Amino acid sequence: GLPRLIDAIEEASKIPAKRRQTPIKPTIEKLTTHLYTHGASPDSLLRLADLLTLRNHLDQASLAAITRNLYPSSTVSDEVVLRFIGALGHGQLKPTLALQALFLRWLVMVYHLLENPGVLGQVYGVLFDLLDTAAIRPQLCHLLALVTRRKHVRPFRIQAILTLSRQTGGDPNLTGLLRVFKNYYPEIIVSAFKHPDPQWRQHLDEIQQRRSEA
Amino acid sequence: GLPRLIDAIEEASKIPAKRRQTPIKPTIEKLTTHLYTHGASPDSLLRLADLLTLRNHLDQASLAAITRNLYPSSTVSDEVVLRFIGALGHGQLKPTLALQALFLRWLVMVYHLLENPGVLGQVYGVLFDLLDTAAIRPQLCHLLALVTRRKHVRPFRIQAILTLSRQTGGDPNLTGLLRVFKNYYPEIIVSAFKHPDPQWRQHLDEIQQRRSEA
Amino acid sequence: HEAEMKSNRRRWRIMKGAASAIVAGSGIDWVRDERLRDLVLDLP
Amino acid sequence: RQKDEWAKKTSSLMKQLDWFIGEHLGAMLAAEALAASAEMRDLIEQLMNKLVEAGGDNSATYVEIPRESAAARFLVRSKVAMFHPNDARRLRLVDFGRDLDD
Repeated sequence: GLPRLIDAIEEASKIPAKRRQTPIKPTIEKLTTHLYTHGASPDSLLRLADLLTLRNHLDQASLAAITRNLYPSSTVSDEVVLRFIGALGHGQLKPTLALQALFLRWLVMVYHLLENPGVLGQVYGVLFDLLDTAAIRPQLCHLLALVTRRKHVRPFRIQAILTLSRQTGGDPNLTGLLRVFKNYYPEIIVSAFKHPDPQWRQHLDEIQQRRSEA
Repeated sequence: GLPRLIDAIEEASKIPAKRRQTPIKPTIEKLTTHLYTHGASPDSLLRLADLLTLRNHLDQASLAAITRNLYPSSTVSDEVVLRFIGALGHGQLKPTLALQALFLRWLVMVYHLLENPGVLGQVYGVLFDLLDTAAIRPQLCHLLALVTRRKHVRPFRIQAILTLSRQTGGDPNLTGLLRVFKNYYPEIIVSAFKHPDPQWRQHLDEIQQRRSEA
Repeated sequence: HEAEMKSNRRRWRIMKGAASAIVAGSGIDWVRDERLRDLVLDLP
Repeated sequence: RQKDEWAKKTSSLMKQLDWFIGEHLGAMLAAEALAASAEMRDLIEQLMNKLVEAGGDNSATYVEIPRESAAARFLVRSKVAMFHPNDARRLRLVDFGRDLDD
């Protein structure tokens, strides 16, 4: 039932809203409802990420609705993760900063479901160089705090984060990340990030429990 | 503080119980309480798996109590999985079938936490060859149901499952595994596996939720 | 004796750091081209 | 030793970067393309060659740059290079290679 809905959203995604022979809001709500009930397979996730990440004619409300109901069934692939990472920052190919904050929030909430959590370590510099962008900084810091390992705490990133902390007048999300840095190198001069939506976490857990059934 | 508890339990596990100078059970109860509260990191899991699978002088009640409290924090490594796999079946060094049944129950309950779930596919024969052992058959069937892929459904395995199903009379755990074999192939003669302990599952989930915080 | 090893190994660290930030800074979709993705991704 | 693999990886990577600069970046810098690619690669080569030449002396790692060089602007905006605070005609790389436990 779900791949038929994505096939429709994909087609409507290709043509402007007023040229659509049907309003899409009814079909976006069917997809939203199916995702809330069943989750999104690995393959459906990948198609949804393309729809959320490439420039198309979908409206912001519909994209945010999809993002907020993107509960994975089973795992989360590198293909999906990297697409959201490549969406981040400024550029004519990239989505709005508001959706970017939602994608970053999402990655924190599904971090435990990545097939290859190390892939975020391989793009650590892409995430880190974006800390200047205030509109996504809180979500960036939380994700970076989960991704940071000792190999990433390099002197130039220590200095960059200290300068950014001083120039913003002390962002508490920046000092939370610096705390993680200090755990690897206590030599450094001195919010413990909580889950951003407990009810979403609880709903994901319910969906995920079906993986034990057979 | 969990390293020191395991150190002491390892030491006492090599001393026959009548020759100990102090009971080990109060320390096992401290271990069990710590596991319930914080879970077991990957490195602690390996040490506990060694305690549970190598021949020692710990009593069956103490081994079961650790197994029932073996909540992983984060992931389950291949080496941990393979320690348990290598303990299954009949052999001078292997644990009791009753403990083996709890090991297989555990593998089912932590299947979604394996770093590399494919590892169980590489030892498929080991699992499937144990099906005639009634004392672990219900737990084997559930794990087999989760792990079997199309490559594993060879003609000789279909026949052995039907031979075993005939020879036991009705066995709904065999019927359930044959149902799984019948998605991959259409052609041969025609109990959904629920999670064995929802309370354990719920408690594991709450411990796992800490991975989203930094 | 061994200062040569990490000198070569460091020389890769500088190229990978600069190559990754250059491709990720260009604005190009580096995710959906294998060549560009290899340029950006650090080693495991 | 494992040393020529860190040399094989770096000669391979250096060719991939030069391909990217020629095929994609130089065109973007125009908005001729060939001229932009040659000056961005010269500048990156000069930048990297020096960073190591200092080793410890962080102060010596600045190259002279033309007043309005778009290459430097792009490298500074991409966070791969930094101007000198006192004057913006010298320019250093960010020192990705330096590590505390290298």
